[PDB]
Amino acid sequence: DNKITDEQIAEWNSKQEELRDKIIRSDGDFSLSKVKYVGGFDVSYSKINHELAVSCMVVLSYPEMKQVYMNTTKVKLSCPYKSSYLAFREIEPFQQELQLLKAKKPNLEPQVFLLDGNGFFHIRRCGAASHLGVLSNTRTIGVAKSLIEIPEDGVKKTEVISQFKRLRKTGGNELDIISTEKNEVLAKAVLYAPKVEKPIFVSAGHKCSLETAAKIVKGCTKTRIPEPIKMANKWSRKELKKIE
Amino acid sequence: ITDEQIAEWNSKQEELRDKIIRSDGDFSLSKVKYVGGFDVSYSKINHELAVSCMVVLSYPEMKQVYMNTTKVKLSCPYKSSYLAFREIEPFQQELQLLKAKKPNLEPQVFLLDGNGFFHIRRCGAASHLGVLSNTRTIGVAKSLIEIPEDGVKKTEVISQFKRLRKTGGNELDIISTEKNEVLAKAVLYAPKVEKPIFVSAGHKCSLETAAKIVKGCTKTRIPEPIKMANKWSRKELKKIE
Ligand SMILES: [K+]
Ligand SMILES: [K+]
Ligand SMILES: [K+]
Repeated sequence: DNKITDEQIAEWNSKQEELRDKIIRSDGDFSLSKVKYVGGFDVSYSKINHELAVSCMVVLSYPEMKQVYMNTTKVKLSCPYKSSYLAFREIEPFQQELQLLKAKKPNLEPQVFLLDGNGFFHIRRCGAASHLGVLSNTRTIGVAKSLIEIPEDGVKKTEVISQFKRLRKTGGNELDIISTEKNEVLAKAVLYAPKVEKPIFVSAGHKCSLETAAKIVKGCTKTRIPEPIKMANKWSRKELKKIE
Repeated sequence: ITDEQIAEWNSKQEELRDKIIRSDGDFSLSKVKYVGGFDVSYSKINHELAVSCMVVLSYPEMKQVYMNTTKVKLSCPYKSSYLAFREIEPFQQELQLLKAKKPNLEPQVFLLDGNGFFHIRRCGAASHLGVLSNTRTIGVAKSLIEIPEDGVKKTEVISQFKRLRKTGGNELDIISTEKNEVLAKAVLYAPKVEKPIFVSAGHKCSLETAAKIVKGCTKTRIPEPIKMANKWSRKELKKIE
């Protein structure tokens, strides 16, 4: 696992700095009405055998949320998880799954992928959802289940959570997460599923505005974890446990 | 499951119930050096396909010293009050294997999932397996069985236990109102837990010593041997789908 070095962190920072201006956070000619399928992608990994991992890509119909495509792949991960560097951990499995989907079911290719974690909501504005979106020329949305703290942007977990609870007291369900250093919205803390109090954090990935991203995440919501994410995570994990 | 099979099972339980020993004899808490666990994981995709697991942990340190899993073919479905006939054969198999491989690790008592004396015919799976194998067993159930014929109702017991908790207690006697006898003990031994588990005497051990041993096996809500047996059985089952 000896991939993370000071020099590797420097290289990763550099690549992120050159990519960040390529991330598009607007819809262009894309709209919610064009979404017929939504994709998911995830990676499960073994703690017993560190090399052993399984990627999974799914496609669900929109808005019915019915799974129409699934594939898992035994993969060897190139670097461990390090916050702010998830992209370098899952870019290759993603590209491989995507290429397989395009060769197998090109007409099921989704108009947008939901990816675990952040997109624009990132210290260098280049989270994994955005990174994978730009490197594959695919529309992506970032959906994170926990909040990343960014001191350099004035984003603190306790403050965001307390602001969101104060919002809930008024009946709201969406809260803009803001960088005080750049005076911009990074993400949206949202609560769409019933019987849920813990928000999830949606950020624009690539080729999609934050607003359209949130609408798509709402349309994908049955429970707290949107369906494409739920399915990719489930099948990747199950296959990993089978071969572990 | 047919009427005749139910009749045969009732008859076997009626014949076994009087062989159950609910006293310690020459056994005491100070003799427990190892505690056994055992469980079976089923697949809902494939009904015959199952995996048994037997574990042995040191006492009171709760350190796992033995584990084994076995692919099993189930003989009958689950039907409440008849759990024993579903797992008697896998248990015996694991037990014999343990005795053959590590005879010096044979435990003085097994914790078994479900009830012992706390049963319509006073012969739950823990007692049944204990007597048919001449081993000391304790019944540990994670949910409450209702026995209307003994006056045991879930809402009443749960409400009684919550009223007890509001006073700081952690043990509630479960009694038959028709036979005027103690059936089980609703207990709370783990910290940060409010949901009781239900301990009944299995075989060759009193209910009071049983509860003492269950307390000794408690780190979290599910006592360690049960937790471990379920853990390994489930993992191995997931390996074979
Ligand atoms: K495959
Ligand atoms: K976490
Ligand atoms: K965390």
